[PDB]
Amino acid sequence: SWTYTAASASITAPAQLVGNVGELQGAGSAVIWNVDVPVTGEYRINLTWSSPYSSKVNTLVMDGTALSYAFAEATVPVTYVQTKTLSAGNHSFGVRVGSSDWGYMNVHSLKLELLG
Repeated sequence: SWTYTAASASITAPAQLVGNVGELQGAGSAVIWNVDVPVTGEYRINLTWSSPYSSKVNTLVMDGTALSYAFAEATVPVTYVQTKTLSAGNHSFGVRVGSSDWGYMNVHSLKLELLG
């Protein structure tokens, strides 16, 4: 498990990197993380965010996949666990918000744990 600092990612407006925390604000934002998969194994996607509201409609960008999900009422460093089999080579990670999946939260860091 590693904490992929959002500052090393691409803070696309309305996204804004503040204090090493990429916080998106409404559709159009995209906190894209650029990293290279270490080995060939199942890495479960854990997204750390804090948006004290109720439920938003965002699209999480991981391993080049557009996994749509509603940001469950969160506030405390909550790690959205999503099991995705990662392969060796190169993979794209991040968080995108758009008309199809709008949001308004803070993107602390893209955590990647070694599931299997």
